[PDB]
Amino acid sequence: QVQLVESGGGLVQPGGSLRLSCAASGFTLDYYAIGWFRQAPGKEREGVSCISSSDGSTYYADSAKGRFTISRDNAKNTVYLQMNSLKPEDTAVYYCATDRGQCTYYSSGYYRDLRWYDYWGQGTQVTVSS
Amino acid sequence: ARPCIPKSFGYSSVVCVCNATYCDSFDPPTFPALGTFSRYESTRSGRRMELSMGPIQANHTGTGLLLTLQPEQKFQKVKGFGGAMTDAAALNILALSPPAQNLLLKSYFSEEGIGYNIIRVPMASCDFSIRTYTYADTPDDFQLHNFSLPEEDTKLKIPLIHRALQLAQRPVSLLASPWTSPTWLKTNGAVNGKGSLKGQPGDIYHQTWARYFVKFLDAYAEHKLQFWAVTAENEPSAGLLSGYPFQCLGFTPEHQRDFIARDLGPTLANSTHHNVRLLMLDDQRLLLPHWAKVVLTDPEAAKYVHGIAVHWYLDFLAPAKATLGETHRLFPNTMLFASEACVGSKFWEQSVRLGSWDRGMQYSHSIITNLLYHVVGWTDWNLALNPEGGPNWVRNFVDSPIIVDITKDTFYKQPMFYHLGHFSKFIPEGSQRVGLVASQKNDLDAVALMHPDGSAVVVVLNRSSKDVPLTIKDPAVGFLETISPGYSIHTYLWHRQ
Ligand SMILES: *[C@@H]1O[C@H](CO)[C@@H](O[C@@H]2O[C@H](CO)[C@@H](O)[C@H](O)[C@H]2NC(C)=O)[C@H](O)[C@H]1NC(C)=O
Ligand SMILES: *[C@@H]1O[C@H](CO)[C@@H](O)[C@H](O)[C@H]1NC(C)=O
Ligand SMILES: [Mg+2]
Ligand SMILES: [Mg+2]
Repeated sequence: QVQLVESGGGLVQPGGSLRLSCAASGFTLDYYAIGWFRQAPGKEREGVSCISSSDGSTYYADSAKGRFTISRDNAKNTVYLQMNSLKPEDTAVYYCATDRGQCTYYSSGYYRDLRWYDYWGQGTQVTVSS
Repeated sequence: ARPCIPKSFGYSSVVCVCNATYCDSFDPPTFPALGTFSRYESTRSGRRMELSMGPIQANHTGTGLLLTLQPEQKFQKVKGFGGAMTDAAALNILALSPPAQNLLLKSYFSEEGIGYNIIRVPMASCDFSIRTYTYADTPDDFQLHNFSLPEEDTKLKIPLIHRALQLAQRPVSLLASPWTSPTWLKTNGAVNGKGSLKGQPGDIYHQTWARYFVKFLDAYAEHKLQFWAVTAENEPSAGLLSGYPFQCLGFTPEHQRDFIARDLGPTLANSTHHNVRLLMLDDQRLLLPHWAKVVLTDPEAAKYVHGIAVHWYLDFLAPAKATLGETHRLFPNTMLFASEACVGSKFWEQSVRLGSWDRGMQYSHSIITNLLYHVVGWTDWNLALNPEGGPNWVRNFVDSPIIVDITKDTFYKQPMFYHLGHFSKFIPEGSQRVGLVASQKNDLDAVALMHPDGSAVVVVLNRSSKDVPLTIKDPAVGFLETISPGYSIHTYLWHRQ
C-alpha cells in the first residue's frame, strides 16, 4: 500500500514562508524518487521540485529555483518543501508523487513528462493573498 | 515469445535474423515464486537468452566453487544502459521497411526486447555521418541568431528518439555530446585536424561555444525532447593530435577545467536548462585519475560537474583499478559513467564480424569490469550499422550489435546484442551493486546487484572453454546449484522475500 499525504498548506501573505511535508508510507525513501508538483487554477499541473533516491540530487522548476528547497528526513520517511518569498502567483494545490525513474519530469527524454509518476497524493491548498 | 532464427557467417557463433514479419522477442517479464530462481542463458553454441527455472536448495555440501552474496555490502546505484542515435544509426534503421523498423526499436527499448534506457545523441556531425555540418555554420554569428537544426535532427534523429520513448519499458535518459564547434570558432578553421577554440576561456569564442549548448537544448525542447546530461566534449584529447581525421575539438585538462569554470558551467546554470547535468572527460580511462584531479580539485569547475564520462575502445581487456578504482576513491561522490564503447580493429583486419562470440565476450567482460569499479552505466556506440560498419564519411568503420542489410529488408542481432542484454534487460535504473565473494580463485567474471524491489540479479560470464560447476549462496533463501558452461553467459534472478 503506497500512500502519500501532503500537509502544511494554508494562507500566507506575499513575501511569507511555508514548509510543506509529504509523509510516505508503504515504501522507504531510498526506493522512490519523490516530486512536488502544483496546479494553479486555470493552468496544467507543473513540476515544482523533485529529489532523486539514487544520489539525493535535487531538481527545480525555474520559478522554484533559489526560493524553494526540497529535503528529506530519512528517519521519518518524509519529504519537505520549504517555500520562501511566496507570491500570489504561487497560489495552487500542491501534490507530491512517487517517480518510477529519477526525477523524470526534468530528466527523462520527453519534455515535462508526467507519465512515470505512478502514485499521487490528494494535495494541499496553498493560498498567497494580502 | 519468438525464438532466434540463427545464421552463420564464418565466425564461431551465429547472428539472429529479423525482418519485417519476424523478430525474436520475449514475453512480458514474470518473476517466479520465492524459493525458485530464473536463469537466462546464451552460449557460443547458439542459445540466445533462453529461460529456465529451478529450485533454491536449503543446503549445499560439495566443494567446488561457491559464490556468496553479501547483500549488506552496498556499492553504486545504476543509472542505465543504452546506445547512440548517430546519423549512421538513423539512416540504417530508416532503411528498413516500417514494420522492420519497429521490430528493431522494440528489440532495444521495449520489455519484448532488452530494455535500454539511455540514448546518446551527437550534437551535429561526427565520423558516423555522411555530411559535414554544425548547427551554426554561418560565420561570425557570435549571438547564434542563425543556429538551427537540419533535417538530420528534425526528420531522422528526433522522430526516431520519440518512437523509442513511446516503445520504452522504462524512463529513458538522453545524453548529448558535441564533436566539433563551427569552424569559425576554431584555431585551424576546419572540423578536423589539430585545433581548439580560439582564444581562451571567458572570451567571445568560449562564451559563444557555451551558448551553443543552450541553443541546442532550446531547439530539442521545441521538439519535446529534454536531456538528462551533456558532456563537455567528445574525446577532447583527439583534437590535440596532428592530422586527426574527423570532427574534433581539442582540450587539455586545464583547458577543459577553465572552459567549465568560466563559460559552460555558468552559462548552463544561468539558463532554463540549469537541471541538465554536466559530465567531464568523455574519453578513454588512461586519462584518469589525472584529468579528474585537474578539473575537480578546482572548486570553481567542480561545483558545476556532476560526473565523469569514460570511453571504452581498444582497451576492453585492460585493467581498471588504477583508473576507475582510484578515481572513485579520490572523488567518491562524483559518478563514473561509461558513455561510449565499440569494438575497433587493426587497419588490415575486418570491421564487422557477423556472429563473433569473442566480440560479445568483450562487451560483457567490459560491463562487469565497469560495474565492479563503481561505474553507474554503460553506453554502446552506434545502435545499428550496415555490413561494412558504416556509413562513415572517413571510412572509420566499426562493429555494432545490430547490422542492417537494406537489400534484404533484414537486420542481424550480433552476440554483442545479447551480451549487453544480459545486463540491460535485468538491471533497471536504481539497482545497487552488492558484494559477491568467491570461495576459491576462478576464471569466471561475475557481478551481483539488488533490484530496487529487493530481488537479486547475478550475471556470470565464462570466457573459458571449460564448464564450471558453481553454487550461489544467498543467506536469505539458500543455495542456487548450477553449472556455467564454457563460452556462456548467464543471468540469474530470484526473489529474496
Ligand atoms: C522473415 O523471417 C521468417 C523467419 O525466418 C520467415 O518465415 C519462415 O519462412 C520459412 C520459409 O517460408 C518457413 O519455412 C518458416 O516456417 C517461416 N517461419 C515462420 C515463423 O513463419 C519469413 O519468410 C521471412 N520473410 C521474408 C520476406 O523473407
Ligand atoms: C542570469 O544571471 C543574471 C545576472 O546575474 C540574472 O539577472 C538573471 O536573473 C539570471 N537568469 C537565470 C535564468 O538564472
Ligand atoms: Mg579485465
Ligand atoms: Mg569514439
